Amino acid sequence: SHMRVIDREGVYEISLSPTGVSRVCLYPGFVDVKEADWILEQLCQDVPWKQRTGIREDITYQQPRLTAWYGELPYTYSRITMEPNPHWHPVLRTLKNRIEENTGHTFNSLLCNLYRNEKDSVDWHSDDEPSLGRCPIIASLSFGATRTFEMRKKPPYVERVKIPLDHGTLLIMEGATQADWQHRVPKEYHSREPRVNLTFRTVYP
Amino acid sequence: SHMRVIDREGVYEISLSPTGVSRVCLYPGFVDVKEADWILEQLCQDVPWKQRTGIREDITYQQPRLTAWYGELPYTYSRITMEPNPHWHPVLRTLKNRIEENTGHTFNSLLCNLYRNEKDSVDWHSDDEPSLGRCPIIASLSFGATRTFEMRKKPPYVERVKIPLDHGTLLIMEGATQADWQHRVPKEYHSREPRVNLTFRTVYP
Ligand SMILES: O=C(O)CCC(=O)C(=O)O
Ligand SMILES: O=C(O)CCC(=O)C(=O)O
Ligand SMILES: [Fe+3]
Ligand SMILES: [Fe+3]
Ligand SMILES: [Fe+3]
Ligand SMILES: [Fe+3]
Ligand SMILES: [Fe+3]
Ligand SMILES: [Fe+3]
Repeated sequence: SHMRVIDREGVYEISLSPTGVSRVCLYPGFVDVKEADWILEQLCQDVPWKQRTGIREDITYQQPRLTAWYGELPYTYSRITMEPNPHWHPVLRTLKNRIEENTGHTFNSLLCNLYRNEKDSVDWHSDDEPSLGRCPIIASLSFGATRTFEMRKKPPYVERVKIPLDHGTLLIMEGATQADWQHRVPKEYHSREPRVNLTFRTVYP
Repeated sequence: SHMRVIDREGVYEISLSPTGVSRVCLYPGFVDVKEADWILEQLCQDVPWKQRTGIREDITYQQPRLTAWYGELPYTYSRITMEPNPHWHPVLRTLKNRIEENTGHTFNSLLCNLYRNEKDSVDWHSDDEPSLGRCPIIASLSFGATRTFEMRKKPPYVERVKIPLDHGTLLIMEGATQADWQHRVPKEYHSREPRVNLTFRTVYP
């Protein structure tokens, strides 16, 4: 099979070309369940979730998910639409610090994603906004219902990877992953409770 | 013993506090011996080595080692003294690309170090120049004679680490290593042939 499903702790080199190594690292249980329960409640209630207008392939649409931003915002993104808050919620500051102290990598930008139910999603894309630089390090922490993080390798051989992201799981993407792969979170065809995802990035001048 | 000697391939978390995880990764034989022989000759001959004036604890001195720079230069360093070349030597461009494609991390600055014999050295320091940011990723590739990379943990328990860096070995430092540790290359008391070290960094605005 040209497809792999990964739900185990580990470091995975999913491809070595054409750009270089694409690496994803999975840490299930990074936040234990009872603390993850409490974090989910606080973020659900306190983050200023909005359904925002997006563009993809130069055309404007309402995203099928709620979002909010903290810290730095990727430079080609609209400040007026995305409303990034320079004041981090204390739970989000704690989680930022925990991820940084444990992974050794720093971040200055946070996109909060809320998938309200199975009809919410994000379509195929790469995190290749240019103010992220070449080969960015991106950390993803999930709470709430499990949803699937799908990956597909771009054309010029396992060429598809699926990662269920369950409650308290940390995912890191680094290396050539954004140059050589796309990812999405598909809609589901059975009921899903809400999911909150936190995606931490570094935005540069 | 409060001291560890490391010469084996691996990922090492040498401390977890006070700042976060300090991680060093060692890859002996990153360049195979015959290619490493040829690279050593070309760099020895072609890099414009100079004995440059340094400062440490606000006082000026001639460094007991030869150096040259390529690409970006850490912002508090003098351009006139360090003479960074924006045009990379083709061997150095190849090695930069190889390190990036294999590690997944990018670099924009290179300090070349030549330890002429056992009397050359670099004293205790951290790579904590502020334009490197918090918790920089630094890659080190060595050629020629083996010399020892010593590390000592800063005071507020293995608190000392020694890493022999032999011909073709790649060393990566990341995480809290520069905040929480210092490192040096000591003089030796037996003959040493020359050693070339390449230290790749990312300098930010
Ligand atoms: O919800 C997720 O896990 C993925 C979100 C994502 O790819 C993004 O925000 O860029
Ligand atoms: O020669 C070495 O391996 C170490 C050099 C070093 O620490 C530096 O250039 O900052
Ligand atoms: Fe597991
Ligand atoms: Fe790749
Ligand atoms: Fe994404
Ligand atoms: Fe080994
Ligand atoms: Fe540490
Ligand atoms: Fe150093």
